[PDB]
Amino acid sequence: TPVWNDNAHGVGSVPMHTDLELDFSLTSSSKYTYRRKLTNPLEEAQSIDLHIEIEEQTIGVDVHALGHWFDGRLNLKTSFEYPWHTAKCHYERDYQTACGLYLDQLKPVGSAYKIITIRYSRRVCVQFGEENLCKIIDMNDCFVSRHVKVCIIGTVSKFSQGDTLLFFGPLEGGGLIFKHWCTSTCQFGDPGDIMSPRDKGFLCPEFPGSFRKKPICEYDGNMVSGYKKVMATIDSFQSFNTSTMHFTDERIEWKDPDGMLRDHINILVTKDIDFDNLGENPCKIGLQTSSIEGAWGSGVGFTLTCLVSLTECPTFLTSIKACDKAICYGAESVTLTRGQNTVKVSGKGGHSGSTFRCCHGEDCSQIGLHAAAPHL
Amino acid sequence: TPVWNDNAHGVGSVPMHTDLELDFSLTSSSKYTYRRKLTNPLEEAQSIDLHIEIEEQTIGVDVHALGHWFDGRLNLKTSFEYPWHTAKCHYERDYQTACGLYLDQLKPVGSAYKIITIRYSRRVCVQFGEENLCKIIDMNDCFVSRHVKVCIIGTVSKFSQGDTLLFFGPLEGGGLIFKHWCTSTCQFGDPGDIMSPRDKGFLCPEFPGSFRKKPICEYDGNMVSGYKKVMATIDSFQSFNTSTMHFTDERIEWKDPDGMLRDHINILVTKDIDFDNLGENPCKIGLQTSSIEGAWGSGVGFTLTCLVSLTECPTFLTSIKACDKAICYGAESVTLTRGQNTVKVSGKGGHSGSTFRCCHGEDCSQIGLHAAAPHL
Amino acid sequence: TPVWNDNAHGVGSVPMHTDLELDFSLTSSSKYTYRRKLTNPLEEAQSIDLHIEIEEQTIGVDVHALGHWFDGRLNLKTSFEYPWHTAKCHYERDYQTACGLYLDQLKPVGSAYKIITIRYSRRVCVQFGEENLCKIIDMNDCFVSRHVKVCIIGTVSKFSQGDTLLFFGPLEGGGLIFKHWCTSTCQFGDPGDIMSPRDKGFLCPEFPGSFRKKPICEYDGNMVSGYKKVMATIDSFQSFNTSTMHFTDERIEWKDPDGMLRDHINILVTKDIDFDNLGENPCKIGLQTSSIEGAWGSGVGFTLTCLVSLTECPTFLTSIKACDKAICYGAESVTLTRGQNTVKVSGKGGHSGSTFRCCHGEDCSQIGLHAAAPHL
Ligand SMILES: *[C@@H]1O[C@H](CO[C@H]2O[C@@H](C)[C@@H](O)[C@@H](O)[C@@H]2O)[C@@H](O[C@@H]2O[C@H](CO)[C@@H](O)[C@H](O)[C@H]2NC(C)=O)[C@H](O)[C@H]1NC(C)=O
Ligand SMILES: *[C@@H]1O[C@H](CO[C@H]2O[C@@H](C)[C@@H](O)[C@@H](O)[C@@H]2O)[C@@H](O[C@@H]2O[C@H](CO)[C@@H](O)[C@H](O)[C@H]2NC(C)=O)[C@H](O)[C@H]1NC(C)=O
Ligand SMILES: *[C@@H]1O[C@H](CO[C@H]2O[C@@H](C)[C@@H](O)[C@@H](O)[C@@H]2O)[C@@H](O[C@@H]2O[C@H](CO)[C@@H](O)[C@H](O)[C@H]2NC(C)=O)[C@H](O)[C@H]1NC(C)=O
Ligand SMILES: [K+]
Ligand SMILES: [K+]
Ligand SMILES: [K+]
Ligand code: NA
Repeated sequence: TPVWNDNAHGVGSVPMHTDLELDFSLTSSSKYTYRRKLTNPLEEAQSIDLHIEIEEQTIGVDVHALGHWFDGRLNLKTSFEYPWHTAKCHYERDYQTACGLYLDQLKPVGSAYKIITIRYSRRVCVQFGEENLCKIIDMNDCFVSRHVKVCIIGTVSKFSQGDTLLFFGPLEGGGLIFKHWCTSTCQFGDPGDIMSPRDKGFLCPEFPGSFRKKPICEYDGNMVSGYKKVMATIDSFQSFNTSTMHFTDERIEWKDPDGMLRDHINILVTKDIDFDNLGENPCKIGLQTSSIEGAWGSGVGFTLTCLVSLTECPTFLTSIKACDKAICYGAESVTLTRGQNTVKVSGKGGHSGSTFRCCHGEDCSQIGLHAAAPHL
Repeated sequence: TPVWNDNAHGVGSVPMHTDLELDFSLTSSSKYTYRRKLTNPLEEAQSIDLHIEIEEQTIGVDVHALGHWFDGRLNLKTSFEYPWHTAKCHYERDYQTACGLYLDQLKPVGSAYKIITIRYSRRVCVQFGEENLCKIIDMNDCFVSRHVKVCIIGTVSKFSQGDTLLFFGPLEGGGLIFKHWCTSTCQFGDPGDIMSPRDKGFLCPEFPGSFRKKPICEYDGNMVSGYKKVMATIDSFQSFNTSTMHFTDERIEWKDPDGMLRDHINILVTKDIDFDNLGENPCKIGLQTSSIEGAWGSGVGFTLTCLVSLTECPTFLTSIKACDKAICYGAESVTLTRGQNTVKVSGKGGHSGSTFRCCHGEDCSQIGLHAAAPHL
Repeated sequence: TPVWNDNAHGVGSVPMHTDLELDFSLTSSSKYTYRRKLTNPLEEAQSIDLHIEIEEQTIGVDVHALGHWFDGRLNLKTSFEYPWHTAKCHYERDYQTACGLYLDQLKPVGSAYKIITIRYSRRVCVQFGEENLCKIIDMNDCFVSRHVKVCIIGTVSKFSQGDTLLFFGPLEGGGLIFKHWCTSTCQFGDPGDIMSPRDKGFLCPEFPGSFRKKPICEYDGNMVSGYKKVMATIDSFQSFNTSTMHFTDERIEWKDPDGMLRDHINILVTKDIDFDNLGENPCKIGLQTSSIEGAWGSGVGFTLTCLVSLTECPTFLTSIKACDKAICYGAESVTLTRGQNTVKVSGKGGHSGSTFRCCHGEDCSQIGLHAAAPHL
């Protein structure tokens, strides 16, 4: 007969038995503080200190680092080993008189990152009497305690999965969003045309045009680099700004200082009688990894297989997560049955050093597994 | 003086005269159950069974089926009727010595679908005493009854109108999202380059390169198929997973098992005094279709013209919908006047067998009209 | 010790001391009216007229006007000054016999606009007794008064920054959304291929193909205009409809009549004891501009530097905005310190005549500054 479920983050309340509601739209890039002494209706000399601190909205973006975009010049040469053979990016036609194209005057202009996942959050700290609790609350999730609920509801449409972020300088400060960075076909002149994915090695663009032998060679395709073409119409692209940036491997976090954006905050307080925590349950979970497949740094992602032991309940509807170092990369909602369970969790993100663990709530397995590299 | 309006789905309440509030963030891919006996404040022996069941979030996507994407090999031949003339996809230059390109070793690799409309919903069932009511509630809509309101608020940014969904296998399980599938220009090498829209008939890609007569012909454009180019950088594309998929003509429904996504649920209950239903009204509507124009399976859509009779009110602000088989494809907000009204409803989606009806609430006209086919 | 903050738009309430809550999902394209006489619990003969009017959702889009898209025919000519030299858009090869391509039969087919910023709002008017106040409330913001709070929460995903809107006719009524309008590379056949940014002057597309001398010239690249290619697959593109359109320089406002879209409205009323306004503060701000850099009509945007004087508080967490004529284009959240402050505000949008002012709340500096033109 029981059907325990902890996927509901929130409370049941009797509106007569609640003491304070705060409900407001908050600038995303602003913190908020509330301090009050809760006092009994003139009846008694017993007061409770309430102290709420909501931190500025943070964005966390799981990315694949694409390396550096380059500017360069396309050079045409006529011969009759090509004189230009040491150039990494080249194109040739033999007449049997050799025509060649090669890229030179290469210069890195920026660092590019492919967006895999976008998540917004606020750190929320609540002191109620001698209780003090801080939690990072995802947008569209809730902080739940015995006497205080804090829910954050919002929407942002600035970034999308698949977008490519370009940072030109030591770009704290800001960057550009590209919605059409070249992937499966890179032609000279495209955004993303000339890349170096790591220290060495260029991924060269295609040169779709034709040679002509005139004996002076000509090439009739585009001769302008993607960097120059983008700069020539730079106002066509969307900038964004950043503050207190934190790059880690395959992840970027920052606070967006765009003060036109807002989210909704609801705070409900009950002074005497505790809230009914809708996720309360007696079920106990043990976790370990079994296997993994797929890749980090990949829009396709990975799948972590977990062995999950349920005791103290016949069944338990919950979520098993793939996490490492308190960042979670995936979750699977599942009705567990008493005893052993096998649960597959699909995730995306992470880096070569990530060990993806099976987690429930704030509890994780003792070890995690490494996923494979992308773009092999 | 009256200005009746049923476009508000919700209730007016006196917060002193409400008995229970449930407010929580729910994993999108999870159901939720609440069961309680509502009992009078120790005053009386009269209790009310409350039973709420909220089903997992479902996505419904109106699509245009694009048929199958193919892999193939581009073959070059020299002649001096072309030997390769039976190939459906070809390109030739005459020297007067004929150079030809043709596609062969064709193989379907997946089924593609263009997104026209995305909508999320949850089925919500409420029993209050001997009252039992179930309704499919769209995200950002509300379940309204005399004693219980259930509102769902949320946002998802995974899919967008215009995206193309590719299913490789018998793909329940999952697929890929393409944001740049070729439409007005398909060149060999693009995602979507080689399509068969129906059983027979290829839509061939362009071959933008040039022939050279060397006498051996050469072609200096791209020789790698779109499938191979995409597979070579597959980690650049976004996967999604599915569960309990339901394909119908020009529509796909499933439950997304991504447990990182959440939505917000608010449940308000009044035990004694009924809620004020904000859409309550005495107005009565009769409906029939008059005409239609435009297309099913189309991002441009159709327009259904309805003849709508209003009685028992001088005016009535409401919505007239275009629906068939309990799926709605469009709605027009309108202030009707007593007597006959002509209302145009813009819609998108549906298939060749759809008969789009004029509807108000859960009431529809006796017949609907067929829209025209797209891509003629 | 004080930490004043007006970035919270909302109220603190005691749920026992609140008299009425309205909570509902409203058709976006519908207005809503509520009228009630608030009367004391049978105790007294003193009533309060409440009158709330919520107007239909409006979209406001800051854009860059791109001018007109054209259809045309690509003509091939052989010579042996080119006979076709007066054509603005042309391409030639000399054999030393001259081959030329030129565009002719040009006709404007529509007006194009690049989306820079999208914002939705509703005008909300509240009369409570002899108090009457109207305000334009942004989606995800709140109307706050002593006795009434109105919050709007919603999400829409129809338009995105970077999209290009095309209006074919005198297009009130509607238009098309393009997600891939050509920017840094325009080739003949692309959406956006042939543009005239202003009265005169074409921005000509590239012709990526090759000439051949056969002596009759041939050109082996695409010969079909972007307009014809898009029309041939028009159902692949997304239409939208409009009502009561208002074009101004670099801005379009309208009401979207799509009645499938909804947003959430919450109205809270307290009859006796005032709400605690969470943004209440004694701080006083003076403002003037100092300098500006960057551009109007640009996805990259501008930065307005403001000199902001704070008195009556040691510190004040607030937002400084860049606005003109009651439209705001940017905001910066900032903790001001007593005395003079320098605050940089990043913004986007506006036009050549805009004078961007430093603003706080509904108060603005006496003059604003002009930003520079885009696309120089
Ligand atoms: C969720 O989706 C993953 C992803 O794999 C799928 O990706 C789609 C884009 C499409 O290409 C489809 O053909 C492909 O299977 C599924 O994982 C995959 O499962 C297959 C079959 O067991 C394995 O051969 C793959 O190695 C495996 N890949 C990864 C990265 O795990 C997964 O089955 C599916 N369901 C769940 C519950 O995660
Ligand atoms: C809502 O928009 C439709 C769509 O038609 C418009 O589509 C735009 C993309 C653009 O191309 C514009 O030029 C075009 O009119 C409107 O319906 C169309 O109306 C015209 C004029 O009466 C008819 O000739 C078309 O056949 C008709 N098409 C369809 C599919 O109905 C419609 O008028 C507009 N308004 C409403 C209230 O629906
Ligand atoms: C917010 O971003 C703007 C935009 O400028 C940046 O745009 C990025 C897309 C990228 O190209 C980056 O290299 C570039 O700086 C910043 O304004 C710029 O600041 C620099 C340095 O002072 C000036 O040289 C520019 O003229 C200036 N441009 C504009 C339009 O103002 C700005 O510093 C940054 N921070 C804030 C708080 O606005
Ligand atoms: K080539
Ligand atoms: K060609
Ligand atoms: K060319
Ligand atoms: Na060529």
